[PDB]
Amino acid sequence: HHHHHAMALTDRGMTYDLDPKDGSSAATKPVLEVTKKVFDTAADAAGQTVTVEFKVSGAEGKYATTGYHIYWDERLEVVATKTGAYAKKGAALEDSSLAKAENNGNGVFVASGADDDFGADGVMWTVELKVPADAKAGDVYPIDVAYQWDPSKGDLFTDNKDSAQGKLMQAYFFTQGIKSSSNPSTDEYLVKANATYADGYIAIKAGEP
Amino acid sequence: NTVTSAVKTQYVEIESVDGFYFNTEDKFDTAQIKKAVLHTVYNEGYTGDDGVAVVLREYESEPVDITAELTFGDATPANTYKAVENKFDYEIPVYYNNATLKDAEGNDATVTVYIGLKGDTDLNNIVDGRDATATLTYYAATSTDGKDATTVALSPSTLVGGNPESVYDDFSAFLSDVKVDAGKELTRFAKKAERLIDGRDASSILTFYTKSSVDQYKDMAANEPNKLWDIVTGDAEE
Ligand SMILES: [Ca+2]
Ligand SMILES: [Ca+2]
Ligand SMILES: [Ca+2]
Ligand SMILES: [Cl-]
Ligand SMILES: [Cl-]
Ligand SMILES: [Cl-]
Repeated sequence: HHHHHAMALTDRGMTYDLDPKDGSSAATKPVLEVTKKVFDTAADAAGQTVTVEFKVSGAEGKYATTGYHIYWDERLEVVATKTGAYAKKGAALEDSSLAKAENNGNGVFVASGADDDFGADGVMWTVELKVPADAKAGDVYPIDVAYQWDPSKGDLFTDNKDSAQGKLMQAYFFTQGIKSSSNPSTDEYLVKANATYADGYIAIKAGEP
Repeated sequence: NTVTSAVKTQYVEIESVDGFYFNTEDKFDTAQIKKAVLHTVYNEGYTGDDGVAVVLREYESEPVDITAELTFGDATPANTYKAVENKFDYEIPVYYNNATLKDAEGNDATVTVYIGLKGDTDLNNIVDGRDATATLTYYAATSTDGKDATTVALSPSTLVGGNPESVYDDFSAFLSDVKVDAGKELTRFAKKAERLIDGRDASSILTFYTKSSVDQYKDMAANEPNKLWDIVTGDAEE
């Protein structure tokens, strides 16, 4: 009955509304997993820099063009790469000669392109996030992968030709391959954080007490 | 009784070529007009006592070359552009002494232009990562032994339909060539084969897309894409 919001994160993800919207029949069904790091105590977690991976599976050699949004709990501090970027490409994008991370506040937009379907399974991107000094037992800092769209452009996960199968794969990616308000996480930590639209997190076990 | 001549009708014949434009441009190029000849038809006759007109003779005066006098009036790429699925061509009426002209068949004389969004390689009225990939893919293909601009199509658009010779592929190349080393000396009239569409064009298009997708540049991309292009190609800073 009551409405609940995350502590330091908003749900920017939008409803996937491109035809086809239902990716259940896609020949390729990509899933993106985001790190779920759990510390035992506040002392263990305070001031720690955590490597957060965004890892795709089910799509080896089946994609070429990607673009999606990542956001994180505002209390976390991103540790930029030597170039100032908030994210760094991983082995999954090794054969994609276009890859770009674009900073976006408590988040980053990450995109890739390839001259054929050279997208691979594995880590697409990593982001280093630092846990605040005043972290406390029970804290959860959610990390969200989100689909966004507007009349000018939208997020992408398709093949080199952007074929019918590419568009099916894309619908699947955004509607079933990531979590969102339409496909919520049931992860206890995300439920606690009131951020079931999010995908991963850095969490600290609750005390006893 | 009392013979006079009078202009009966006037028409123009125009030789013109296509012109490609970005939606942000404020001027069409009269260079599209190669030659324009004005024809004037006269009737010579009189009116009878019964008030009925009699034509004795029909003829034209010496045709006049008016090529250099033609303008496009107030029309510009920016005020003409409308995003329509699979439709990029427009007919722009010419003006002579501040008035339109009829062609030989009684229709307003017009010149064909194509107008699109810089970066929109696949001609879908959107600039995104798919355009960057298409541009990269073309570069990779044409850098392959045995392949060049004449054997490879750049645009995935159905308007091109894999046809390397399509005018729409020339237009796609115009839109995709966001990094032009030669600058303005390479005119809008260059054919796809006369351009360098490479990995630099592709990465610039990708960065435009990524920047358009974050809070800082969203409105810039939508409202004044030209300032964002300058940023992503290094022709401006910040
Ligand atoms: Ca999400
Ligand atoms: Ca496009
Ligand atoms: Ca170029
Ligand atoms: Cl298809
Ligand atoms: Cl699911
Ligand atoms: Cl110049």
